[PDB]
Amino acid sequence: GSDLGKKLLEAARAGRDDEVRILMANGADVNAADVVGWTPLHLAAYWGHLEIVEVLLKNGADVNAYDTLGSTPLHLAAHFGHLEIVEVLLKNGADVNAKDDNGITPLHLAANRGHLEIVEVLLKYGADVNAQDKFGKTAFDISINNGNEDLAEILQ
Amino acid sequence: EDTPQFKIDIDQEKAQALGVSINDINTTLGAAWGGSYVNDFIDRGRVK
Amino acid sequence: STEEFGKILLKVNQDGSRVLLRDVAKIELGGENYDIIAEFNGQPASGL
Repeated sequence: GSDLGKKLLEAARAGRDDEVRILMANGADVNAADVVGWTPLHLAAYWGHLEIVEVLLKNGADVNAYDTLGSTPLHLAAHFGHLEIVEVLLKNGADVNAKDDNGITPLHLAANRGHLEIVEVLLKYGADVNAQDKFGKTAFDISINNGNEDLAEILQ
Repeated sequence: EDTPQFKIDIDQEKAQALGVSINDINTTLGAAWGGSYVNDFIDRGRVK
Repeated sequence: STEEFGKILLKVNQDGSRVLLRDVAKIELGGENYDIIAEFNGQPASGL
């Protein structure tokens, strides 16, 4: 990578909007990835930094960038209950049916943590409700196992 | 500061379906990757 | 949480139906013992 690529990964994670702003002006690599394959957008999505997610996507960040285990920023945002970021990523063309190495989708992760608003947004953008993981489990199979009767009704 | 760590989930249903005990799984992972202190031996008159 | 304890897989039946711990037991967050109950001027209380 590069020196500024490291500072952007740190700034994006930390939630330092002003530092990200200056780094985007100076031309810090938006596609800079750490050893596990996490871009600044991965980190911003994980820690729930909405403005940085939007600024990175404006500066040509790969919305469908995946780590060394095949997980995308939408996977992270959907799993940790960041509703606004999930909407932004999906508007900027995030693959709603993105499968990691385990066959897990953003819908599976949202269903597992009982993020009802996010599950509805994924279904609104055409989330495959019948999509199975490596163990042949759907988002509905997770809801009945978790005992989330509200979520199970949405997924029908 | 927080660092990236490799989270692995054992599927309890799949383990029970294949007839694989969780003790054997967690021992295999723990012993191999982490290392396991089994017992003591005597090297030139010193317990080690 | 009680939710995580509830979905502990005890066994999978021959047809593939799962027996969870919440199917054979009620799971709540309650006292180690239910022997000691205190009141201050008639109202609910604890203390040291």
